Amino acid sequence: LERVSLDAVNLALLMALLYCFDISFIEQKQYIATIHSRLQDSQLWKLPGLQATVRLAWALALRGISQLPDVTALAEFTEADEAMAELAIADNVFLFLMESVVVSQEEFYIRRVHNLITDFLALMPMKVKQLRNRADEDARMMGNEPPISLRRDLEHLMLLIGELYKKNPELALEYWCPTVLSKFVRQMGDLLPPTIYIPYLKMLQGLANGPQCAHYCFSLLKVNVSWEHFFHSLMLYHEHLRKDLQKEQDGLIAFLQLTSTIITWSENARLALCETPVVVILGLLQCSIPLKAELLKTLAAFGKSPEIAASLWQSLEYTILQTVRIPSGIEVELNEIESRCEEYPLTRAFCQLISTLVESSFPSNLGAGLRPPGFDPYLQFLRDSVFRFRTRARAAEKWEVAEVVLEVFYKLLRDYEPQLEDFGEEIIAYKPPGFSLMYHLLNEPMLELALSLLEEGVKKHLEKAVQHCLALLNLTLQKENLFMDLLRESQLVCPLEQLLQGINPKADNVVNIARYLYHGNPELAFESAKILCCIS
Amino acid sequence: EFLHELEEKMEVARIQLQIQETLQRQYSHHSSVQDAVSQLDSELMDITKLYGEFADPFKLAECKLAIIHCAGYSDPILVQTLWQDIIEKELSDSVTLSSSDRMHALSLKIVLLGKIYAGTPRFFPLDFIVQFLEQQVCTLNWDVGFVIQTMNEIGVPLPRLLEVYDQLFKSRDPKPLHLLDCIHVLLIRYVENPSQVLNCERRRFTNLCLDAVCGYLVELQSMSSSVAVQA
Repeated sequence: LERVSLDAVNLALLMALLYCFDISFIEQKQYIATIHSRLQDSQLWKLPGLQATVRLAWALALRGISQLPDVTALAEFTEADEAMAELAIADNVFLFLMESVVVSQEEFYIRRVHNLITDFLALMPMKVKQLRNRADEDARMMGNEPPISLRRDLEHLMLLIGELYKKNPELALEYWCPTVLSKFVRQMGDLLPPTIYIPYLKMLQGLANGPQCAHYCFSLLKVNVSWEHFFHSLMLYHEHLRKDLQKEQDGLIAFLQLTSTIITWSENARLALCETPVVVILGLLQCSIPLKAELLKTLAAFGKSPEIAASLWQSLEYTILQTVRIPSGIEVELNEIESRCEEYPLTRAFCQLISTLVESSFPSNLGAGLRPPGFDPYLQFLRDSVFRFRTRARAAEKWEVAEVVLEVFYKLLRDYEPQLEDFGEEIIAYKPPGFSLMYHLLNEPMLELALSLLEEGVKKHLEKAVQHCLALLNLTLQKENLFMDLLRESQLVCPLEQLLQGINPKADNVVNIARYLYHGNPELAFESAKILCCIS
Repeated sequence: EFLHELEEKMEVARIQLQIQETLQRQYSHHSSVQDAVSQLDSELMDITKLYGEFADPFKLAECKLAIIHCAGYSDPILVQTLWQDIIEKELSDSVTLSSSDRMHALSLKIVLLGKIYAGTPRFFPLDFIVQFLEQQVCTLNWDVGFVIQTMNEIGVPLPRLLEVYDQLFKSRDPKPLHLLDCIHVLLIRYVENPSQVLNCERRRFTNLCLDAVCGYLVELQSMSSSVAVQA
């Protein structure tokens, strides 16, 4: 195995080696004793990191084996174990674990490794404390990333957990299920050093995975560090940031990563976290921060399905409206959004939040007092966005923005119950988003952009974007008439002939659609089939 | 490039003239501190110098705004923050009887600055600004079209105003009774102005998503025509 450092192939052997050390009892222990001695000698090899790991692993196991005292009495702990293990840590035994874990016969590997990971907690705690204390003292109040990372062995361990456990909830549950891991978590919660603290937050996020695990993580902070302390930290940072006008980004990014993970996988609890991080998160968003996008993503997670959207909409409108001066024209409104949502992350976050809020509802006469009211200006903003999208950098990025946009557009189409008409209403008809949505769609890069999604089709994620493109076109055809007659007159800039020539004339889209009926995804095929009917 | 330098010069010089003119009107000033005028007439000045030294201390928000236009300073927060001050200052002087009087003065102040900036979207976010203005004026007597008319006068086109406004309409989850009314006034204002749009399907229209234009667009096409501007 030594005669491999990078070679991924090493992973194949880890199951055998992890389990082998696990079953040291089998060996004799004349043999085990000999290996132990040989390994201490073997500290000569820094170049082979993976030797260093495996040996360190053996030690983690050996300690347990020495439990039958014939062996243990014989040995002196400081010489026999701690000195060597410490040497291994120094020689990057944790780092390579992290690598094994990060770069994840799965059953054998997962089982054997999780046994490894756990052995380290229970048997090793002396080492953890030794390292933690070592780290706290070492740095002194221009540190380079390399200097920060040198001593970081404890944090690396936390990451080891994060990578290994992630997904896998199964494994993750072990932490939460009984109240030593649970001790481990409590212990980790205690480590105050900003870097340890941030990795602790990240590790827990990984642990939060199941709907079930997420629930425990909720309780962990709430009941037996509290959520309140967390928001407090965010609040404090906010003040420091603004009063002032990397370390913080690490901490904050972690704070958000964690809140996001749980809020997403939760239920009625969501409201509780919502009311509490909502107010604080809103305040943080006002500050520039690199981060803006991230809080928007978290905010979105908080947004509830029901009526009690209102606090969120106000925050958003207020948070676009506040600085901007709006003339009585449209452009000034666009400017408000453009000024605030300066960078790419800001926009993507914004889109996710908006997608969520627009899902099914918002307040009447929104923006009243400050500006011409209503939802319409937000859709105009998308002109800035998906108009632009075509000229992304970075396909992955373009797709990232395009998708939220399609989902929003589709939602707005569903947003009005067309059926009531075919088989203060006026005001309601004015307020719904379906109106501005149709207006923009008719604006022929708008139609084109939607159309190109169809022309160029097929990772799986991209496939979804395609389905949405079709579904939207179908929806438009079905109710194109409704908009022109009923909706447009009420609420009575301009009209239709443009999309048709382009869809109908322009042929490639028609042919592409034809090809789609066959290709399995029923959503794409069934919809493609419907469209041609609508076009005809 | 000579032209480049010349035009920038003309712009900056103009600003000083404006600042200079205001200094006369301002009553916060002392005649003996003539030195400022001497400085103004004397030479072109650094933009930051003009901004920091003059605009902020003499609270000439309009000037500050125009200056940042030339600079082309995009930062929306700062731009918006400046706008907030201008609006707030306006409130101070007002007394109420002059709801109409202030109405005019307010429109007057906005239109002037608006004409200079309106070409660029950063200082004049039409989208952001319109509501802001409505909200401000809201604590005043109202006639529909008062807000939008200023933007039209500002130099904003009917077509530009329409799309953004419509977006504001549909975009907002809410009541926006105000927006509906104003847009109603806008459409009425627009149709009469060009002969192109003119006639009957309209009178019925009392702003809703019963967009007369929207219906028109569906059938014929989106192609309104060239931009229409107020004469």
